[PDB]
Amino acid sequence: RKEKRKGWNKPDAFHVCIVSYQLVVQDQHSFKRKRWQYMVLDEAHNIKNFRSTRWQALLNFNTQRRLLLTGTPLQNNLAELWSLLYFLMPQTVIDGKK
Amino acid sequence: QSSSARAGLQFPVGRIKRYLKRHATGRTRVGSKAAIYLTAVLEYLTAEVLELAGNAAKDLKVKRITPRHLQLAIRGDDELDSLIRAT
Amino acid sequence: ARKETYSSYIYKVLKQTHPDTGISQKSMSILNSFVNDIFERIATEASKLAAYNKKSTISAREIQTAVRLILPGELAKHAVCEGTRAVTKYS
Amino acid sequence: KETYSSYIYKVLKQTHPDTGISQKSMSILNSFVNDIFERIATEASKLAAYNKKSSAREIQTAVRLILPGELAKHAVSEGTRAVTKYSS
Amino acid sequence: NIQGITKPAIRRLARRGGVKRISGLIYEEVRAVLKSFLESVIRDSVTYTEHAKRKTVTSLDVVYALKRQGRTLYGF
Amino acid sequence: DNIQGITKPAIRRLARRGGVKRISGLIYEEVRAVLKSFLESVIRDSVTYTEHAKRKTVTSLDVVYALKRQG
Amino acid sequence: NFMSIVNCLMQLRKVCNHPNLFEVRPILTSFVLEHCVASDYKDVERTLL
Amino acid sequence: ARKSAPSTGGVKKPHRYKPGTVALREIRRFQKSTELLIRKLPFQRLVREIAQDFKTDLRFQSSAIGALQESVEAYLVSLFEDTNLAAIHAKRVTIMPKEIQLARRLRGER
Amino acid sequence: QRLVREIAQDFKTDLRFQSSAIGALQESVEAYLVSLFEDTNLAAIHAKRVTIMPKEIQLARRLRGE
Amino acid sequence: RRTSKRSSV
Amino acid sequence: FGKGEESDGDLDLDDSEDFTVNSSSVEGEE
Amino acid sequence: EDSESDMDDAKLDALMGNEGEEEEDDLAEIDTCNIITSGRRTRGKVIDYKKTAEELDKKEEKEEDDEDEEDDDFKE
Amino acid sequence: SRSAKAGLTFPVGRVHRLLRRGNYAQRIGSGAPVYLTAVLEYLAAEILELAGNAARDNKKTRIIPRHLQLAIRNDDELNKLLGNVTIAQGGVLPNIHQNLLP
DNA sequence: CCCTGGAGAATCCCGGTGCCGAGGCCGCTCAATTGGTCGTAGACAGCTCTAGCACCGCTTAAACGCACGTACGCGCTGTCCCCCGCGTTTTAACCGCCAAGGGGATTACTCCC
Ligand SMILES: [Mg+2]
Repeated sequence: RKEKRKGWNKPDAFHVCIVSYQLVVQDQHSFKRKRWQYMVLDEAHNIKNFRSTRWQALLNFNTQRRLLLTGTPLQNNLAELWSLLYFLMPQTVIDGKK
Repeated sequence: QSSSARAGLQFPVGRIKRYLKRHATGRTRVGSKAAIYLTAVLEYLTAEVLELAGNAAKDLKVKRITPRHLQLAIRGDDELDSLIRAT
Repeated sequence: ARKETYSSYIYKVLKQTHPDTGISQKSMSILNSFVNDIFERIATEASKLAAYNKKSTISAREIQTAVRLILPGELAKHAVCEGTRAVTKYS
Repeated sequence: KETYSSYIYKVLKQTHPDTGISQKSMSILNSFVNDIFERIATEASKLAAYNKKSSAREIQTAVRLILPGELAKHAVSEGTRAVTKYSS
Repeated sequence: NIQGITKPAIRRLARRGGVKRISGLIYEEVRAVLKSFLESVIRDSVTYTEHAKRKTVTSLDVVYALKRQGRTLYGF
Repeated sequence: DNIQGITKPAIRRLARRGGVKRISGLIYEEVRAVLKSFLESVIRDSVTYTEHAKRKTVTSLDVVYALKRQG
Repeated sequence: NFMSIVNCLMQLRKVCNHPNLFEVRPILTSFVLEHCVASDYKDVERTLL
Repeated sequence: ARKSAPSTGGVKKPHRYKPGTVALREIRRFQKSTELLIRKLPFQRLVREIAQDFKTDLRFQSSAIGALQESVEAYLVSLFEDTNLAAIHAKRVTIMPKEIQLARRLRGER
Repeated sequence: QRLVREIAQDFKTDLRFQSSAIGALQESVEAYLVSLFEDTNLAAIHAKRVTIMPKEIQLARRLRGE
Repeated sequence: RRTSKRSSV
Repeated sequence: FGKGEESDGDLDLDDSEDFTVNSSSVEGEE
Repeated sequence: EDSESDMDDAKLDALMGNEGEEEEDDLAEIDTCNIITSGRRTRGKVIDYKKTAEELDKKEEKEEDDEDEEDDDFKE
Repeated sequence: SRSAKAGLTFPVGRVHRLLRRGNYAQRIGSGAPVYLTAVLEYLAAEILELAGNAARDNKKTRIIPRHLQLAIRNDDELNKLLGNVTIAQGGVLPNIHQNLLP
């Protein structure tokens, strides 16, 4: 990981970084330092509970637009769609009053 | 009767009560049963060391207990040596 | 003035144990100094332990716990044996 | 639950006001304060046990007995200042 | 558990202790003495846990045991 | 400045009665220095006890208390 | 055995496994007792002879 | 290269480092370390596995186990310093039980 | 006697020296020197050499908490 | 002892 | 946190049940 | 002077038991801890005269007779 | 309160109440309620100065406990008057021998 | 062989982003010294007391140096054991999954006002 990140900070040496669902949990310190124009969450059924550690880890990522992809949107839990809308909502800004 | 005689021992409790009241800390005080137990323990240890030193003197055919006999008894009973090194 | 110490009592204890043998001068001074040190250590430990337990109920259990925690097993156990018997005889 | 947190902050502002603190340092300094106090008091009491006794001089002489002279002179000076201020 | 402090843990503790080379027959005796020390301190801790027969052991108990054991500790 | 006046043959005899097959002058000097340091480090508490004893003459109680404090 | 969140887990293991995992039939062999009757009887006969 | 990789593998190359310099750099990096080192969960496991002998239902607290860990971790380090000084006092830069027993019999074990 | 006089009267003059706490000093220093000498001897024989060299007693006293 | 190594350090 | 000092205060027979750390369980689970 | 000391001890033997809420030991007490081995009062053992000392340290005219005479025999 | 009357920062009324509750002796002179407080403020003030310069040494505005250990371990007098206490977040001062390093 | 280039890179210190932290603000809240007395006990004279200071001065026994003379720590040497770092392999907690209790209450019921 360090060798890969060696040629990652200064130049535009890449556009897409292939990262798994669990890698971001331990590497969040290096991930959050970099602003990402776009991210995709394929198989959105992986994360469904708001109290989940992945939810807290990925909620506060700095970006502009978000998109989640799933094989099928979940049912039996309206909280799932509510949390999806929340993850498409985020209002946190620099001023903190928008 | 006297409380010391009531305990069926020799050591007097009142002296330890007086010397332990000094250790009272304001709202914290001590009881008589604690002093009685302390007197029992002190009488036990003094009887044990006296018996050991008297036997050592009898080995030396001396009718008077010698501090060298005391230290020899301490050496023989390693618990006493460990205690005296700890205290 | 007047001085207070355990001459007659320790002599009586020895007479009960070894009536023929007595106690010499510096041997008595050594015994008195050691017994005073033991008493002061037990009393200080009991006071600080009662303060640690944040309760002003100082029983024979304070002195007992002191005897356990400042003295090895043999003398402490035998002392607690004779003290238990003496206390239950008094009580 | 009278602690020394306000006093510790005051002495911080007195010595190095610009310097901040951790979240566990105050416990260390409070332990220093009270444990030094109780050990010094115990040495003073054990020293006064021999002499018949039934203040400033006792505390000062207990400080001078064991605590180093380099600190003992300052301790005596500040104690004299404190007692004079109290009498003032 | 005998193998609590494992071999790499003892090795890095020794390296933190500033030793050039650490031989392979030195950790057993060190483990024995530290187990003896741990047994002593836990015995004392359980003794003063029954000072008021408290059903829980806290930092006060262990700091008591260590402060009367001669190896004083700080940071609290 | 009598502290340097301690007779070296005293240390020579002490070493001879103590043994050792090689006792150089370095050993004598170092044992003398550590003995002087220990004597100073005990007489300091002795004289402080005398000062906090309301007395100005050395008596056995002062040294007894000093050795009890020092162990 | 109040808890039951996995009380159906052993039933599922039973259904899928078909006790070839819970307990398989072993290679049967007799007892291997080793004390022997003549363990403490050679000394007497040797002394007698 | 084990399998499909970024072109040709084997970039690790034979780059073995001789001891001494590596030992010096690792002790230098270890000395500045100030936090806990050994795993705490096996420590609490063992301390609970060696507490029921006196009595069960004793229970514990995080402050307790932390304080015992601090006591055991901050005591054997001075022992390590003493053993190392006794070792390099003699012509033995490596550690053997001789100097550790020496340290035990000069630090007053009893 | 002259050693204790020179180390006691320097800090504060007018220090009367009673016979008490004089032989006690001799006994105390004798016991201390005996203990230290035994420690140095055992440290030396640990190094497989009967001779004494300064860092031996230096380390011994360091382990004495000096 | 008035100053010793109290101010130079 | 509800300590055991109340039992000691009410009955002087046994005052050992003075301080507890998890008996109240407020200190750990409230 | 032992008579007045004994009278003072007897008088003080009753003041300390009524110094507030004591209720010592709940009128009960644990029996002999571990096992009973104190005997009647002591162990009743002696020591020998010969190299038994050299056996003892392997198992682990004081101050001259003028000072032996100097220590006066205590009289009650 | 007591601080203004004594003219001293650290409170002494609570400290004097603790001393009175201590009952270390029958004769407890109450004329100096702040003497021990005075000596402890002096000690803690010099300790704070040492810790502050140590923290400013490594561009650390906040005092790391390692800085406190360095401050209390860099002086001969401080280690002499207490040297048997193991502070949390340890780490001895760097040292090296003439034989380990060229 | 000393010296020069040639590269991995520790360290420096700066970024660069995320957060939690000392203390102020509101709330109040527990005791220190005034205010005085009760007694008490520790230093001001008084008497004394007791062996320490220093003295007397031979007299063995520390001071105290020196030649024989050899013992072994250390200088070197050879002789030679297993610490240590690169590449592998086997535990290990942790994030969830699943679903049947958890539990104070107040808000329909019915019994109290
Ligand atoms: Mg999909």
